[PDB]
Amino acid sequence: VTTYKLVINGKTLKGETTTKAVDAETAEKAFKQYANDNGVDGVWTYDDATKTFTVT
Amino acid sequence: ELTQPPSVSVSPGQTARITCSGDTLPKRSGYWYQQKPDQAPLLVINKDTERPSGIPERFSGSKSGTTVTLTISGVQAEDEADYYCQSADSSFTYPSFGGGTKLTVLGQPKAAPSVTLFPPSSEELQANKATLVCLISDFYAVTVAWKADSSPVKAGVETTTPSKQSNNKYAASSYLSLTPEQWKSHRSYSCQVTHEGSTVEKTVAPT
Amino acid sequence: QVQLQESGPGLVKPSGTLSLTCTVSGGFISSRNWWSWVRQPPGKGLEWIGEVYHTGITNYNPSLKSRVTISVDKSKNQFSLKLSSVTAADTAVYYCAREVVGPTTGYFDLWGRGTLVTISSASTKGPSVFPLAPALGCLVKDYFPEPVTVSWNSGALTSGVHTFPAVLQSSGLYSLSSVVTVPSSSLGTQTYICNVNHKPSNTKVDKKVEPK
Repeated sequence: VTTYKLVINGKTLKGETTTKAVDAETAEKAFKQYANDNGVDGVWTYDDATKTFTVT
Repeated sequence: ELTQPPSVSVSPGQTARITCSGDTLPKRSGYWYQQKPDQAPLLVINKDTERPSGIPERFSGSKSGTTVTLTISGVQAEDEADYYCQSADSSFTYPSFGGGTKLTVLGQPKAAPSVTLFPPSSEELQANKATLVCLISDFYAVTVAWKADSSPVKAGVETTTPSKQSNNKYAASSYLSLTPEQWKSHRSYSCQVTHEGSTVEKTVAPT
Repeated sequence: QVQLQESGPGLVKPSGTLSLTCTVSGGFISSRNWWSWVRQPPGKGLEWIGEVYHTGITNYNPSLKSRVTISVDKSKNQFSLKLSSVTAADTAVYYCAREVVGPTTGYFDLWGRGTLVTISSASTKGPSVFPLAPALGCLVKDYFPEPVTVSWNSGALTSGVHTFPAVLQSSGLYSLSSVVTVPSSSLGTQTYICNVNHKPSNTKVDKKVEPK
């Protein structure tokens, strides 16, 4: 297991968080739940070297 | 079952009495504990009358059959606490406590609570969740109640114990968790706050 | 002189086994006192659990009798509590206590500091934040690890700020709210943003609150 990060660049929400997952696809599902749970809907981009997601 | 009042209020300098009732009291002995907040309970009265070594002389007890009474002659601000009576149960085998009495002491001017009822946020509702927020602030022990239309709700309720604010006044909060279907299936929702026999209500409805 | 100290895990997943140990300093377990355990659920009264003598004699609360076990141990001079099949009702502050017992009476004179155990099946989780649109504030809804910190417009706005204590819901997640009272005229000009930090999940978000 490894730890991934996300950057949030939404209208009223802006910040970062982490979770732990085995693949990036499972992490993508976890961050998608978080963003939806807080109302954020945007465009997703990924960087594998930093293991960081970011939605805008 | 040991019965004592939920709250007793005083002002500095006078005599304060807390009464604990129970059937098994005469054939047994009662005991009194004081609990400062966030601390372990402290025994303050032994064998229905005896004062332990270390408690101020102003702490006396009395017994009148099925009644024990803790008396504080000349109360001070260092005694605002919670007080628990204790005895044996109906079977004389296990120790039993009472409900507990929140003894308030300081007499800064009595404050009427201010209440604000908040609707569920739009962001929360798109996540298939509903949570009503009742906020009580600037009062000087409080009870809270929820009503759907004209019926009491006793499910999905969370209450927080009062906490002192920056301005020395107390404040408390309550939450009502619902599915969004229950939020739209009722005409309104009401928060009912009872403070020293004075009750203030707030109401919300879906937009 | 004679002191009591609790120890043990402060977290047990549901259906697990709560295990606590009270250590005795400045005195021997071999006294004629009964070593008991009492608990206080947050905001509730006191609840006796059971007692033990230095010989191993036991006496348990009947409503919990099936799933309790109090053992003594003179080699390390402590006595233990083991509560199995734990539910959410067992989230409480646990006090070991010394019990003076006569032929007809029993009472507690010496108490330990007390330790809190929280029965939750949960995982470090970034808190979801929702705006309470106006008095105004933010709602922090679902985070398991306890310490969460709330500031308002950085460390600038500190007049009339109240952050309420956290509450443990049915799901095992914590929730709290932080409110501020502001003038009903400063709505148009001032832009308000609430800052929430959760050190364990490593979350740091800012939410802007605007009446709709």
